[PDB]
Amino acid sequence: STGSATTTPIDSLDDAYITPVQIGTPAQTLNLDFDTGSSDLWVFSSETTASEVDGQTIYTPSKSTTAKLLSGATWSISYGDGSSSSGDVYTDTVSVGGLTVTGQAVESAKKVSSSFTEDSTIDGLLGLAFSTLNTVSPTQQKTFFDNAKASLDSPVFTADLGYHAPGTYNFGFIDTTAYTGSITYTAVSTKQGFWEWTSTGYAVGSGTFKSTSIDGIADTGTTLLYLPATVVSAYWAQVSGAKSSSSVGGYVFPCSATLPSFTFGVGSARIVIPGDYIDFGPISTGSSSCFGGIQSSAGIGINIFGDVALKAAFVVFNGATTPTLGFASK
Repeated sequence: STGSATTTPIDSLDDAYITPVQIGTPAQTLNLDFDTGSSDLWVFSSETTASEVDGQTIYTPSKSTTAKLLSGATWSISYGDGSSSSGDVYTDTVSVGGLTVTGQAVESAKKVSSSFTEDSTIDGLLGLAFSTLNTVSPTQQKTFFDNAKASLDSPVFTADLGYHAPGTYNFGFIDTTAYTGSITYTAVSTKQGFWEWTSTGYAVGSGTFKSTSIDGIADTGTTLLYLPATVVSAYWAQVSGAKSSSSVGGYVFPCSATLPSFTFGVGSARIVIPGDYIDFGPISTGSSSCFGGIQSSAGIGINIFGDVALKAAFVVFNGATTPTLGFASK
């Protein structure tokens, strides 16, 4: 079996991407944030504190003839940006782009933090990291991908995120028409539960490539590209007027700047992030100071190849016995 679903930026900045997901019988369609950096499928629901729901579409398990309460099961998660959510668990039928899993754990929010409430376009998350990170207690649950793996034509899913435009998540097959040249595969460590790999280095604009190992995670659920302070300083040093602002919380630059591209290495291959991808607009409405899309990972504890990087590539998440990551230009 295979599945294919269109993923869409939630706003003009590509702050995140939502993908429609069918839950329950009859189908309830929710727009979820597919997140290769986490492993919970959780949804706004009929159980969510009323004051914490504002515009999201909710999952009502009492209206699904296939929903079953997973007795005694709870969940609670906190994300790298300080947001959090928690609740109870049902199992139900979940379909993505024509691909169906029966008995998928659907984590029903009783509580969400303000940032989720404030984001009316995101109805929940669909985690695609390794099931070892799933927060369900006392019995950990498997991800949608993990549940579907055995039935897929090939044990893979691919992320093809768009720059200011729709893109695609495919399950079970590689669309050879969706990229240019070849896919370069690179090793993955699952030891922290992530799609963790090592980039072979970087270049800034038309500058020479620096060979250097950068360990980080492929994370569709993170907006920006977070890299070591040395790398990030080397990048922003090529932008006149750019500076790291404590008050704003990162590198800012004059909105009148033309940004250089950023290249990262995948083995001997190179992915070029166009400079326009690195512009995340005014720090506040009407400001002429713009927020940069490449930021320091210092104090995160890990480097994060988020959407800024991934959207410049066709990315294969290979869930074979020994998982690997593949990157192609597009």
